[PDB]
Amino acid sequence: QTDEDTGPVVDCTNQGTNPTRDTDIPNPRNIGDIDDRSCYANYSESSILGKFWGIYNITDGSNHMDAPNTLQPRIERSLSRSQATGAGSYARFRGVLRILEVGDTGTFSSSGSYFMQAMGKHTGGGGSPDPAICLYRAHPVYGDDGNGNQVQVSFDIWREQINFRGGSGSAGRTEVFLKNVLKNEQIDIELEVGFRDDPNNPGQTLHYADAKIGGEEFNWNIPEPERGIESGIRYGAYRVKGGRAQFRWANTSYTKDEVN
Ligand SMILES: C[C@@H]1O[C@@H](O)[C@H](O)[C@H](OS(=O)(=O)O)[C@H]1O[C@@H]1O[C@H](C(=O)O)[C@@H](O[C@@H]2O[C@@H](C)[C@H](O[C@@H]3OC(C(=O)O)=C[C@H](O)[C@H]3O)[C@@H](OS(=O)(=O)O)[C@H]2O)[C@H](O)[C@H]1O
Ligand SMILES: [Ca+2]
Repeated sequence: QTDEDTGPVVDCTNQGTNPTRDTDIPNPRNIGDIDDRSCYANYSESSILGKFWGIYNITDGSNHMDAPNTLQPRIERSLSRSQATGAGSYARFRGVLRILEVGDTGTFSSSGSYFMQAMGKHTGGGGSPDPAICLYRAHPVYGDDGNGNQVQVSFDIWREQINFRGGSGSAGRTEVFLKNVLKNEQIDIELEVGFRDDPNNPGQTLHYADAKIGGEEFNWNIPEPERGIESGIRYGAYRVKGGRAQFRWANTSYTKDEVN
């Protein structure tokens, strides 16, 4: 059984030209509020591999909601942010991911697509008014299909992370490789963003974004814990500067705790 889009890559389709960002189906199984900024597809679900999957498909140039030539297309769900900075504060997302395709431009720095991200505002200015903290970006790995064609067969997952609050661009962010996953392989995902007691320090605090991907932990401390005011997560599909991205999410859960 299959839920993969295989037709030509186009910018918009009727079935995906939603009138508002909050266009959703009745009773979605994925948790969180829909934020649909792509006219290629809408959120929908499929029943396969013994699970119910939310379907996040976006294509290059399909953002009919943001002002043109600004932000990339996306279909995401946003989760209530943890608006506290005490140790023990966290946002915790869990789910099962399938990757079927990501964007590709032929150059690493503009290739790949995000399936989740950690974000949170900070004091003191710097960057955009709703700044990213780090995003989890999947890049294509090609191989043969069995008939002499190069196609996406696996995906290198990298973390695009801030060097400093609100950082963007070559100077503002660094890319860290995490691990490879196979096309259509079911991957357990956990992402927890939060504040904890700093051991190397007293009564100071660390702001972290710790992921578990297919059983392996990738932990990371956010720069300048003291400037951050909240922890937030979004997931789905975001960024496709060439071609198409297709993410599948099953059994999503979200918890948070706010501790001062
Ligand atoms: C800032 C956004 O943050 C998140 O939301 C998300 O990761 C997003 O990624 S995205 O979905 O792929 O878009 C981030 O968006 C990128 O933000 C960059 C930014 O800092 O605003 C954008 O880069 C800026 O603009 C670039 C054009 C510039 O790159 C130089 O400029 C030109 C050009 O005008 O011809 C081309 C080349 O990009 C490069 O020569 C960036 O400069 S830098 O060299 O990287 O430091 C930067 O000014 C980026 O386009 C957004 O996608
Ligand atoms: Ca849509």
